[PDB]
Amino acid sequence: HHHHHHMVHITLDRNTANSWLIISKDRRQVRMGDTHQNVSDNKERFSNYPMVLGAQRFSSGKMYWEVDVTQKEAWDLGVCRDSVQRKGQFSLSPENGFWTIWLWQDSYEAGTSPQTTLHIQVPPCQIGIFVDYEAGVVSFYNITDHGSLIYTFSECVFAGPLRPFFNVGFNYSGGNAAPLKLCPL
Ligand SMILES: C[C@@H](NS(C)(=O)=O)c1ccccc1Cl
Repeated sequence: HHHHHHMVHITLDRNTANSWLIISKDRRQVRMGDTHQNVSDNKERFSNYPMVLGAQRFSSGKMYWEVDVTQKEAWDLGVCRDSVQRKGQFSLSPENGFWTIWLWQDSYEAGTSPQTTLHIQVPPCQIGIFVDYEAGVVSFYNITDHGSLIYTFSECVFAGPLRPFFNVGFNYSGGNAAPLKLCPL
């Protein structure tokens, strides 16, 4: 791909984070804590899952960023509507306002309803995410494999401002403590 020139500097929004997340001082890294991180509750926080949003809101244009997923066993990445549900149980789908891919139990899948199997020959250590608001496109790229395409959601019905979306995943196994990191431009 040649989308690199639409690079945007994403930072994480502490106020949206699940209460067990630890966001770095620079707001560019997030990981699972081993307990509640001693914050007040609020209506923005994802309650059921280890999720957080970027601070940036996008309603037009072309945007690109990259995320480091090195040595994680489970995560979700993409974009979502600013108005997505925060509390209780929900599935990641375009009907619920999410355009995402994930790693879970040694397979990669796109968050369609029902989910779509991804075909990745080189397990990625860094993921590129491209959003074209006007075109209704969200695309995912394998930076480890020379930028190869992972998945394109097209005919997207955003229906509102978009936010970068992250899930560090559970760490029941003791093998998923590593952070998500926003990679430098
Ligand atoms: C299960 C728990 N911690 S962990 C490290 O994954 O065992 C958790 C932490 C944050 C949100 C939901 C849940 Cl369920």
